[PDB]
Amino acid sequence: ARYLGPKLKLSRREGTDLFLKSGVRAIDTKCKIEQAPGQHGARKPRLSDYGVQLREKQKVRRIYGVLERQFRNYYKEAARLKGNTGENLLALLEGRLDNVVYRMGFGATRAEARQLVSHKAIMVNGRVVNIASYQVSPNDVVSIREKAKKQSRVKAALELAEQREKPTWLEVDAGKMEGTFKRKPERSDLSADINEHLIVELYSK
Amino acid sequence: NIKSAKKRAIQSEKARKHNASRRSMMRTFIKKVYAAIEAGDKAAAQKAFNEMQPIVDRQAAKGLIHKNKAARHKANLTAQINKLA
Amino acid sequence: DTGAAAEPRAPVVTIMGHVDHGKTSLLDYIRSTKVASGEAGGITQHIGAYHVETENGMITFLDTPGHAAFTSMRARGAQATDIVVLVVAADDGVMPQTIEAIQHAKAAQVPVVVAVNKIDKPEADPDRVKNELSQYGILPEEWGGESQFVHVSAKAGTGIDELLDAILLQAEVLELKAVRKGMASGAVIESFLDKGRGPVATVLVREGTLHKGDIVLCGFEYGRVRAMRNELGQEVLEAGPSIPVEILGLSGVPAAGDEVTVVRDEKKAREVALYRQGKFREVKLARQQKSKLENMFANMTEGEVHEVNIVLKADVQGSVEAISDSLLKLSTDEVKVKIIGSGVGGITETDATLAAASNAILVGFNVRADASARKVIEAESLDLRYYSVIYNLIDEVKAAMSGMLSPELKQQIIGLAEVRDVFKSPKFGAIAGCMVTEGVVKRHNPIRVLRDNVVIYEGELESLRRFKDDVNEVRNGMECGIGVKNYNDVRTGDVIEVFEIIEIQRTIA
RNA sequence: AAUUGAAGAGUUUGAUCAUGGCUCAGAUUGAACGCUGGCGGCAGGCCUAACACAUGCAAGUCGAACGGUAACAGGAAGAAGCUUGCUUCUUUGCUGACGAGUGGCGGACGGGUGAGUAAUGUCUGGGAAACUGCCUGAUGGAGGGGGAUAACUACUGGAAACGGUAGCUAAUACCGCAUAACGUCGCAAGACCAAAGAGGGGGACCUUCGGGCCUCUUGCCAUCGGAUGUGCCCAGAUGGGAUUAGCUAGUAGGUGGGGUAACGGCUCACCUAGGCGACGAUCCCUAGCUGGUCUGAGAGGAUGACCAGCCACACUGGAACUGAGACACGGUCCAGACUCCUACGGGAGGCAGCAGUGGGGAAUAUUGCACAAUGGGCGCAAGCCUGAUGCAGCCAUGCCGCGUGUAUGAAGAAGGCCUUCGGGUUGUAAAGUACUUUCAGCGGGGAGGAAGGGAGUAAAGUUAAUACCUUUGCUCAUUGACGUUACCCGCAGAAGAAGCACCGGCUAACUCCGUGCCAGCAGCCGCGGUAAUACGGAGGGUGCAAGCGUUAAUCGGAAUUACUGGG
Repeated sequence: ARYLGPKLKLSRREGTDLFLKSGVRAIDTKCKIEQAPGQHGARKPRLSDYGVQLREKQKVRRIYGVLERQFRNYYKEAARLKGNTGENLLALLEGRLDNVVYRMGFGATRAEARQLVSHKAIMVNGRVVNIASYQVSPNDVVSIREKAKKQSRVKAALELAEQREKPTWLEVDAGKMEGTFKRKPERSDLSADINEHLIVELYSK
Repeated sequence: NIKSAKKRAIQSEKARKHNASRRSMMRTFIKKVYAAIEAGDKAAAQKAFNEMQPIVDRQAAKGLIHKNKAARHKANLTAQINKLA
Repeated sequence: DTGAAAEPRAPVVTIMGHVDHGKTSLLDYIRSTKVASGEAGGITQHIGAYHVETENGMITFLDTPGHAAFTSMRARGAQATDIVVLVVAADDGVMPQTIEAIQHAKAAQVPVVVAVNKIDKPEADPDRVKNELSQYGILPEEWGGESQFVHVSAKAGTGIDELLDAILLQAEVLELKAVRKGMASGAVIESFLDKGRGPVATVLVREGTLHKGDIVLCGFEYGRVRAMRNELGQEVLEAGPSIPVEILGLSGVPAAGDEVTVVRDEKKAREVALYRQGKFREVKLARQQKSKLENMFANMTEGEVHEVNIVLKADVQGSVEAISDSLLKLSTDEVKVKIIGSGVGGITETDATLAAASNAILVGFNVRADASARKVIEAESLDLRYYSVIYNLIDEVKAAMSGMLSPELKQQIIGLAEVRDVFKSPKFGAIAGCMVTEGVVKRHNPIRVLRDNVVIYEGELESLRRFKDDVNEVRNGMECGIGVKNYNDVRTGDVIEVFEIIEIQRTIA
């Protein structure tokens, strides 16, 4: 499953941070940001049409934290759906439980959010769920559980939770450690960051 | 063979020898009916017909000679004798 | 002792010895079973273990021939057991074969008790045997450190009562404390193949209670035990700490003369077995490297090359490894004999296929052909032998090597002839008139045309003419003519030596 | 709510444009090999010799059809040694039963296999001259008698298997007679064909005091029906080959006899001389098929294990019996091949049932547990049987989930690697610090799969009978094979858990060292003859993950047999 390597090596290769650190430092300081991803890596910015397709695929997978077979499963699922396939792709990517935990700011990083879903702390509609790849649906209340709520793990997160993005495709509390998913994410929420019209093309190469 | 169906083995043989004896009497009588039909004595044909009718239905009720065969026999052997008579 | 509830085991006893010293007979007298040494080959050609019917106690017995091929087998029958007994004749003296069987007892460091085994015979002398073994470091009775001697009769067959008491007494004097309620372990006596029951092995268990459900690891062999089967009584579920029991249902044939140990789990004993297969691959790469660096060559150094190949399957796996060594022992350098593809058990399709591919004699010991071997044999009828005794096998491989051997050596004159008066002919160029001075001249034999110890010209006698006609043979004092194709080289007073060549057919020994 | 579906690249030349093959990126598999592998869920797992097989198990069941005591469990009587009232031991079917045996039904189902089989088969759509166990609705009978016989006894042959001689004895077994339309056959008159009892309990009459007899339940029989099941027939479709072009005597048709449950050359006798054939007969080679699966934008192609329907087969070859149903996978007979045992005279066997073994092959699994559940066989039920089925074991084979830590951390540590020796990189990675403990590891708790059935009660219905039994309620005992179940709670401590291919162009990702047209790489065009981005090694990099890669296999790309869609 999980990556288990130097986080910044992905960030230099992909060409911007994936938010795998706190944000106090290290988007400009510790990182060597886009300077060179490896030893000879200073000396090239040129790239092919397959490589720009693969790089955004890798960017999206390295954001959402999913492997090629699982990511292919989301692409196939987006394909059978009516409505836009790229939009339902990004909807399936955004629809993850560990991703909603990252949006609520309960985990500071996506990896800490996945740690928090793994460790049995999360409740959805009063069910507990250990599975990282659970999907959060319309009118799903979501919370960190009462028993051992708001430990030093969650508490450290909540400070940088106070003032980053905080958008409207979730309802956010973070006082009693909960949230409510009402509206879905929509196109204007997350487009242009990703070349999505390109990414949907690539599997027919 | 190996299992206890040595009982069913002796059961079919005894019933076979029983049925064969009645089938033998059934056929010897039906040929001695058809003898009279070949002979063309219409009274001795009808007398032999009057002999076979109880026996043919009696075997039909026992079932070994079988029902619709027995009825087709009484029909067929009628059709020659009631040309002769 | 794992269970710590140890109690004396009943004794495991081995016998070594040779050439009807009562040698089969003693065991049959002890079991009171009246086999009466009636089996093929005079005395046995393989190992066996028997747990025996006796009083006051119970005892197990192991037997193997000590003969020349069986050096590891007699070592493996020696090295496991609690007590060794060494049989010796009462007739006169101790054989050079017996002191070697003493050496297998001493090198394995087991205490030993002995018996004079034919004392009722009229020309027997037990004291002679006692004195002759008082010339050796065998621990002789009284004059030496006392391996006890017993005087009893097994060749004739008269008890033996005393010997049974002596064997029990040595086992009582020894400390035989053993776990009876814990875990099971032991060694494999002899292994063979059954064609309805699978690969099987007769395994003596040292440590008590081999159970019905146990997982076993013997060397590279693994499994859970399906059932256990014995000759004293057919159906065995939980075993003793001193008894041979047949095991059945295994991956391949487990090696004779080494250790079986019960184990925690089946999955782990796959992983060990696959490590041991890696070890057999280490022994494979060792045997692959060795042959090239021993003499440079892949096989034969010198140009006079001859070999014999054989394909061998013995029924018993301890036997196949021992007698194959004895068939590679007897070889000379000139004709080399080698095994290719040693088998265990019945001849099969692929075994016959190896000797079809590369020419070899296909032999099997008590082993015989099966249907899928027969299918190859009926197509190409290779040299197929299923056998009687190992001595005749060792003779017939030697006979095959002897037939293989290059045959001729002798070069001896038939005749000497003098040349005079050359003629010329379109048949052969020149025609040397000749007069045969000594011996006989025959139509086709090698010739040496020589003057004063040099060979002037060389050949095979081409044309023998007398007077005016070609003839089959000519004898000394007679005018002849001869000419050879591309001979134009006549000098008068040169001499032809015609010579006979005679085969000998060397025989390997 | 149900039409969002189709890509190209490399490579012939000095260079170009065409034609045109070859090759690759894709998806997929009952896979193998190679290297490496922590846990879990679900699915799947001999496609080779229709080659042969050790040992165990795979359907029997009713005493409520019947003689019976061979069981052995009680009871009683009696005979006896006493414990002196009870133990004991011979009788006894009295009684809960129940082997061998007799009779009935089940054994024709399920399960396994793909040899033969190119249509007689299969699939679809139609049909007429037919039968159809058990199981249900309807209308009526269920009268009266008789003879055997196995078992069992007494003899007797056998090594064993397996028997022989003579008597005795019952039945829902067997056989006569009576009785018989709405049935069969006939135009009708008429002729003729069935029976069996068993079980529970009870007032009355009475009994050779056994039960007669009543009443209830069930079985037996005939007939008209049901639904089911199967046989039969016809049309069309359903592999390949013209270097297979001629093929058919019961062949094709008629009549009559005979035959089947029934149509019928089904089979005879006799009569006539036709039939089939370019819309591919016949012959040969080759093959189980379909609903479907896989691929494909679609059209198409390949494929038919898994799953289900159907067909065919059961050591090789053939025939019939029994029975409703078989020309019978664990029935029978005979013939054949072959295998075994033996006292040698004479006898025995068919794992393509489940396990399991030899052999084969690259290669496909545990000689497990249980009738707890579902569905069956028999039975009235209990009950018994169930290798069907429910489960477990084994295998990274496939699919899918999850982990192998998280946050901070510059002095951007040493080392490694490169280095115009200025530095750069490996690399916030490590180290260090601050945290969390899923899943494992360990100790505790605990659904559902169990509804029923059994036993006891009550009502209601029934009956001459508060009986007695069933139905319908109630109540109490219970019923888990898997099972250390799923699932939940508590504890310690980052502890136990990452590898594999590839980096010249194709194709994402680069230098140095060694070797030196050698050794080797290669899927394709191609690299190497001392400065190799293509070999070997290292460093670096990229892809992918408990798998990774190679190989084999099929479709794709291939509008490269072109209907859609070519010259």
